[PDB]
Amino acid sequence: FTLPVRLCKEIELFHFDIGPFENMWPGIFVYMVHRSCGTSCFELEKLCRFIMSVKKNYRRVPYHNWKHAVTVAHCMYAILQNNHTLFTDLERKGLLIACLCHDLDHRGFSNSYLQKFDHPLAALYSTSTMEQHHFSQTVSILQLEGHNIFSTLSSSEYEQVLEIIRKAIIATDLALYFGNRKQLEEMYQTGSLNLNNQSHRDRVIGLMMTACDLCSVTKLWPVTKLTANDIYAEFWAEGDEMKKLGIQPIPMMDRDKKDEVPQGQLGFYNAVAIPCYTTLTQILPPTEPLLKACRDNLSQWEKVIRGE
Amino acid sequence: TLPVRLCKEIELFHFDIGPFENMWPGIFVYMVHRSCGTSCFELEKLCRFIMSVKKNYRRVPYHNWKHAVTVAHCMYAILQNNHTLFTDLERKGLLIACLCHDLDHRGFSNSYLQKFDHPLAALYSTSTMEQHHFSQTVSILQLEGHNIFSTLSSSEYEQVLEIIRKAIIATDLALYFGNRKQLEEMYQTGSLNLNNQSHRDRVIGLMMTACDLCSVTKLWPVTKLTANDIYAEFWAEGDEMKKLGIQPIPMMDRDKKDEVPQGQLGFYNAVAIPCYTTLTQILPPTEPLLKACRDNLSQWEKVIRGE
Ligand SMILES: O=C(c1ccc(Oc2nccnc2N2CCOCC2)cc1)c1nc2ccccc2[nH]1
Ligand SMILES: O=C(c1ccc(Oc2nccnc2N2CCOCC2)cc1)c1nc2ccccc2[nH]1
Ligand SMILES: [Zn+2]
Ligand SMILES: [Zn+2]
Ligand SMILES: [Zn+2]
Ligand SMILES: [Zn+2]
Repeated sequence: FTLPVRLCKEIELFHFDIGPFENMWPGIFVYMVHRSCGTSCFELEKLCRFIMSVKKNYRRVPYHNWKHAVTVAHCMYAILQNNHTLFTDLERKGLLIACLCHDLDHRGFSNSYLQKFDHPLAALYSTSTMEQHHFSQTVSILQLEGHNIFSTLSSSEYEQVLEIIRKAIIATDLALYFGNRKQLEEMYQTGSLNLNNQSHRDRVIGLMMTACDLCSVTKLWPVTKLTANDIYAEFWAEGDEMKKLGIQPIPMMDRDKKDEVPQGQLGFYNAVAIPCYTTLTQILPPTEPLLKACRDNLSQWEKVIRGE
Repeated sequence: TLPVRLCKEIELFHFDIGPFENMWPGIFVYMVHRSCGTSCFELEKLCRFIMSVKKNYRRVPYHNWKHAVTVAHCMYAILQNNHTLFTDLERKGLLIACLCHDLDHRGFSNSYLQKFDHPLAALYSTSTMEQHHFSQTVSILQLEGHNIFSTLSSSEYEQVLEIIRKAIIATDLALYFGNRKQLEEMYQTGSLNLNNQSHRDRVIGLMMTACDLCSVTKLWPVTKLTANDIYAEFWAEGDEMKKLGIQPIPMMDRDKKDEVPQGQLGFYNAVAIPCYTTLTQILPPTEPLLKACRDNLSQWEKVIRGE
């Protein structure tokens, strides 16, 4: 498993696409962990066994699948490589893993639908339902024989990296991003923001997770547009299921409103995506290429609205 | 509050603090209050400290009170554009360190002192003047009503005094070469880590070098005029070498003043550009220091040709 010449070069770029060849993705992840963390961070036999078991617990859904897991992990890699001196030894181990596992066992449905349907996970986890489950799955996979990639850490170190991972996976709940960014934006403008404060640090990691999870909007236009087809294929399926409960779904998830997709994306870029990468770039300036691509894609969506 | 123009231009890296000596203390207080906050030091006590520091700098061409306040401003600019990295203690201590870092400088290098057989060279065998600078800082803090860190706990007071000590010692330019080479390797391999204390000390050591040489990052007129003051000290030291029967290096020899352009060219190539290059790699927001340094190198090339 040696990475080809075009891949070694272009994996350093934020807008890299991991390609259609599924069996190279495990190798691509190991390359990223070895460059970001080091070759002696993990026992290689355990890591691959952990990687393949994680792959097995992702589902064949249009968007929230194995490819998305690795794509999110890669965005994080690109953030780590360009802000590398900021992160602790534990963060260098736990963040890439958190990103790989952050949508483990996704059904293809929102937290909202799980509540409406009354799914068992909704009763077990009231807030951030899928996210608490994703972490639960991550812990459950670590406890399989030979899957403890953190076995050489002390007890203290093990509990700390699992907390990092937990908070990071929970932060991928988009309902928490709005409040979190507001705080960060306020902390940055008043100059109170400080990475040596653990709570402030958690918030910045939480924003990084959001930025990685939304990174499809920071790719080149063709990747962004084609990835959009997979996102809506899931939402339209959820809206179909909402109608089967006798509930009118929001326009976002109604396939009968395909025509309004460009306007819906433009609304999302202005209200969510642009603010996320704007604030991230203020806190971490080397992440600007993400913001730059998001603005280029914003311009393309309004180019589609005008009909050109 | 400062006048409107200073408020705006003090945030710029290439800011010059001006000829008005009695505005410099107020410039420093302003910088301290924006980096750290308005409730870090007791103002009356801080002003008393500053004027005692002022009184213990000497009337020499370059290593004077103006140098001290100018170095502190570069550190202020660095801290303001990398505000999230450093703690409250580190911001407090680094500005103060910068202000105190050349305390009681005579206008002579360590090598002259050890070759003259000066008492300080017997006391401090390595980084002679630098160990003296810190020693002077401690003496000023020990005076009645001068301990600006009196609100701190003992634990915190010791931490900031170590920050100040290490930072001042790093301004020994003989330590810079080793420090930069180590940071370059750690940056390339990816092992560089600011949460590692020893690594963090080195980055601060490089920041101190960068602030200390910041005359090369100003606009050309400032950079060129400041060079007259630097060479005035060096030539005076070169005269003292000749007094001892020792032929000084061309750097300190006033007979070879027409080689200055080439001497400066070689300094930028070998010390200054590599310093700010490495600093920009580790802290990208300090990039304007590099650009400006590159621009002044162009000017020195332009002087050598005659253009
Ligand atoms: O805001 C919309 C919206 C917001 C976010 C969406 O998901 C994502 N889009 C781009 C990138 N990433 C997205 N997510 C990925 C999966 O997790 C949630 C965010 C889709 C539509 C939206 N509103 C609409 C109204 C009518 C028709 C279509 C509409 N679309
Ligand atoms: O390299 C020189 C050199 C290097 C550094 C110098 O001092 C500084 N110049 C610019 C900015 N900062 C300087 N220092 C400030 C004080 O501490 C030492 C560095 C001067 C000449 C140098 N070599 C020369 C040979 C002949 C004639 C003149 C020569 N000059
Ligand atoms: Zn998710
Ligand atoms: Zn996700
Ligand atoms: Zn000095
Ligand atoms: Zn100095």
